[PDB]
Amino acid sequence: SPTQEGWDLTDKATGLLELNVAVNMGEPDNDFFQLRADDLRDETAYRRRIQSAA
Amino acid sequence: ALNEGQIVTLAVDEIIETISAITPMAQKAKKYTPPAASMQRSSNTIWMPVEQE
Repeated sequence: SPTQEGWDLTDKATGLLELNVAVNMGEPDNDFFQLRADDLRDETAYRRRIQSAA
Repeated sequence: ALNEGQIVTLAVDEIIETISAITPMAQKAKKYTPPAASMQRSSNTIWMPVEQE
């Protein structure tokens, strides 16, 4: 708020002002990979990749 | 005589069999299924011992 001095104060009334801040989002973050079905005979690398992605 | 509606019917159970399915050479061949997990890491190659002299 403003503060004002004196007795008269005539024609010197102020208004109200409240400011704002905006919160937004970003883009999604991804781990994205492709595997052929022959690569899933042993799936250990696939699981370890999931853990690395986390 | 009797002029009525006509139909065309297909035999549900009778299939004309053509092309023989003989595989004389493949039945004399041996079949091997190696462990797939190791096959994946071994470039789909496995080594077989030969009987030693």
